Amino acid sequence: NIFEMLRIDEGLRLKIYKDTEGYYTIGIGHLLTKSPSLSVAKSELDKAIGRNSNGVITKDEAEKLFNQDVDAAVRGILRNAKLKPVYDSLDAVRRSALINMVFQMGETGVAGFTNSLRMLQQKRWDEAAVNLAKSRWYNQTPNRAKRVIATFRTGTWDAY
Amino acid sequence: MEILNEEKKSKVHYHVAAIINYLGHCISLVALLVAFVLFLRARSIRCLRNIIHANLIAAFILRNATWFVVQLTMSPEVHQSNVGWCRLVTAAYNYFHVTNFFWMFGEGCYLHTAIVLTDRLRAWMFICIGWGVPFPIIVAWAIGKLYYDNEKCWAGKRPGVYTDYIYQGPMALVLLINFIFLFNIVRILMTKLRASTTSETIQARKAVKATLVLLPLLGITYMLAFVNPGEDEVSRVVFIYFNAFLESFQGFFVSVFACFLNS
Ligand SMILES: CCCCN(CC1CC1)c1nc(C)nc2c(-c3c(OC)cc(Br)cc3OC)c(C)nn12
Ligand SMILES: CCCCCCCC/C=C/CCCCCCCC(=O)O
Ligand SMILES: CCCCCCCC/C=C/CCCCCCCC(=O)O
Ligand SMILES: CCCCCCCC/C=C/CCCCCCCC(=O)O
Repeated sequence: NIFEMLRIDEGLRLKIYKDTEGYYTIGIGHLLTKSPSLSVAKSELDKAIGRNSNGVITKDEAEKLFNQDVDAAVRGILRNAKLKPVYDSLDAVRRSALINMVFQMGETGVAGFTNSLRMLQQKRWDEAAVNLAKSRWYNQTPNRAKRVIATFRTGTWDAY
Repeated sequence: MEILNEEKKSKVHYHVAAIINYLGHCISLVALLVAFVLFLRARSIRCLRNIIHANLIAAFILRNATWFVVQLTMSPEVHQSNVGWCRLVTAAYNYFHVTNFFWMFGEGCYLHTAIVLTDRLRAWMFICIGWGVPFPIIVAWAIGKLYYDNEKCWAGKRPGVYTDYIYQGPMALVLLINFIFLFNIVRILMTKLRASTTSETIQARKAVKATLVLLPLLGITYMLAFVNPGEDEVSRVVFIYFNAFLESFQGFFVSVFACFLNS
């Protein structure tokens, strides 16, 4: 379910591409190398994919990269003293919504939602939802934000 | 003489088959209605997989309700008249028949995806495959019936025309793909997930077992439509009664299947 959640509100690419800043990337936003040479880009790739060298990957391949990035993200969540305790207190669905926010704005971006985070840890989900919505975030990607917020409010996958 | 009394006897056994066929369809339709409202009541109606079940049930309700209307076109006067409402009834019935195959394929696609990839948005894909793709297929078939076989309320059997392959070929093809799905699900369940107990694994072995039970029940029905029964009195009567019981309780079996996977 979490793979389909992020596929939905971020997208999925199967051949290596350069991002807005010019680095080599693939899958659901997995950066491969800031090295400008494609040599290092495809090299680091097969070292990761450990498959027959190529620039196209498997839908299967994307999910294995995606799972690496989910790990790195949870590692960063537990290292952050404003995020650790909220995460530890949440069910599996609501944890997924928190990982979603971290993919979009990073750990320090999410730590800034201090009121909302205390709502969530107080399992007080109605009024958390109104806080999350008075923000520049909600205003800039309002479809993604509504889906993530509804997932906090209900604890179900119903919105995806 | 003795021919006529042999003709009257058959009328009895045909009239008995007809009674089995009306009875089964009434029982099936009530069973699907009961199963439908049960699904609609649960809060679990918002999970993707229960959206799929309820649309599957709906598709079978429409086909089984339409069967009754079809019976009113099997009148010889109506059948030969090829009146307009008569062809529209036949097309609606075949459309619903195609949606029954495509929603079962929808079930197979979801089960294969649920064990390989970790709801209201994703549903539109299944709605599009189950209700959507059959619509142009039936239109295509109706254009065919118009220019090459415009008779008998489009429910004729005429040797040499293959106009019905236009909608029967797609049916066999999605069945063929569901067979590939099933081998890989079994393959995956028995190698990689042999020791697993994710929630979607338990519920997946339940599906595979139920699918293996249902598949022969429903399969006999479709293979018998190819047998020539034979002229033995015992052979005919049994062929006619076994077929009428299996065809007419199909809706019943499916409602049992669907409710089982609710657990
Ligand atoms: C009722 C109108 C058509 C029903 N029907 C024909 C029956 C005679 C064989 C059917 N059509 C189609 C496309 N798939 C199926 C399945 C099926 C499956 O079959 C290999 C594999 C998987 Br994985 C899931 C499956 O269903 C959840 C079953 C049990 N029946 N079935
Ligand atoms: C919630 C359960 C209650 C549902 C009640 C609705 C029942 C729907 C039944 C429809 C049957 C259609 C009529 C078939 C009668 C055939 C009899 C005959 O022709 O001899
Ligand atoms: C003046 C009487 C002429 C005889 C008319 C007899 C036919 C009357 C019509 C019967 C069926 C009415 C329309 C049914 C269409 C249903 C379409 C559908 O359910 O798919
Ligand atoms: C609950 C959603 C149900 C969706 C139903 C929508 C489509 C129903 C269609 C019924 C009839 C299909 C046959 C159309 C053939 C058109 C050509 C013709 O008959 O002249």
